[PDB]
Amino acid sequence: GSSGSSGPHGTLEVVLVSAKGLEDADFLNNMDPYVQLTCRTQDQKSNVAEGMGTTPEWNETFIFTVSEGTTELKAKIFDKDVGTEDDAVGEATIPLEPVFVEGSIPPTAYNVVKDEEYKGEIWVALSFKPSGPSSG
Repeated sequence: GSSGSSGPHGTLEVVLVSAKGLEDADFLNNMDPYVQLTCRTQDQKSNVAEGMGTTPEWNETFIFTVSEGTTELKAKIFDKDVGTEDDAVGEATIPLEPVFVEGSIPPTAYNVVKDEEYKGEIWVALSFKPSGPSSG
């Protein structure tokens, strides 16, 4: 583990579409799980999937401020009952490397694991917005 290379800088987008589970997985069933993004000591929870099923949607959007260091987004799922810091039904790793290269990433089902076990997949979209020509 060694740093050095430089990174981009600007605004980041996070479209929390939905999250589907496996065929034989009691993930997000009979509950109100919510997603929690994290970008530089900055997280944001989404609406509470009230009785949505194994496919709780949100169709939300979270904008973050990138500034080196951060090259991936953290998405943890829990239960409106529980707390971000208690027990996360699962989690997913959304890298901004593809968004930083492409500048816009569609809503893809990101592998959702929990401690190491594959819970399912989380659909999320990313969109980077580098401070182009403004001051001039």
